[PDB]
Amino acid sequence: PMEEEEVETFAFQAEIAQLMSLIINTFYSNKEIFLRELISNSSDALDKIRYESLTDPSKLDSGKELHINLIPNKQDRTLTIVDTGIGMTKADLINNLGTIAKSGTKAFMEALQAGADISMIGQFGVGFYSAYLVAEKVTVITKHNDDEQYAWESSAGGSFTVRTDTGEPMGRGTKVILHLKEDQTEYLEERRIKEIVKKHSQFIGYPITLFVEK
Ligand SMILES: C[C@@H]1C[C@H]2O[C@@H]2/C=C\C=C\C(=O)Cc2c(Cl)c(O)cc(O)c2C(=O)O1
Repeated sequence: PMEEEEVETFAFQAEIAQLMSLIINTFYSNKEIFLRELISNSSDALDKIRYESLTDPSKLDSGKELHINLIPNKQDRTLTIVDTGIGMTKADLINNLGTIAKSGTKAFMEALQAGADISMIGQFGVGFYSAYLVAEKVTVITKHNDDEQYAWESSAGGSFTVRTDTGEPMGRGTKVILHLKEDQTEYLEERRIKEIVKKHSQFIGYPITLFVEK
């Protein structure tokens, strides 16, 4: 028999949609910083579970290992960044990834148009959206101790979907799946990934592991 699944489609907040259009429809050099930004977000999420767990070690019942895995797949043309940080409840997810104005959007767009390097994006708290420098679609899978596992996705166009996830369960954390644009396949190459992690993400305080396909 036919199966059913519930999907929730949301509109990006207006300024977030404009920031996405700017990122997507305009050339920036130095696109490589997308990875620094996502690793930074993972490192922060790992910090939040680590410190919470000091007071309450049962918060690590869903996994003690606090790390980041990078998983390129040339067949799928995806680069996946997995963390075991605090994760997001559904409400956290819709709050952090698009429905709520972010304090730094306006300010960041005026800087970028004014000629700022895209590299400045992390400082304005909208670093996630640098994913769209290199990805035509982003999927974000998340699991928080207080909620079920959810899948977020967007190909921009002003909207994103949320659903309960029917893929692999994770114990806790967030997985960002970048569906790369056809001209951005260098970010699936192990040499390039290592180069950019060395250059931008050296002082991250959790182990990071690159899985190379043989
Ligand atoms: C909300 C939680 C915890 C916050 O500390 C992280 C800081 C910024 C995160 C912003 C996001 O939008 C969600 C997020 C992204 Cl994008 C990511 O790439 C990796 C992650 O682990 C999280 C996450 O789960 O973030």
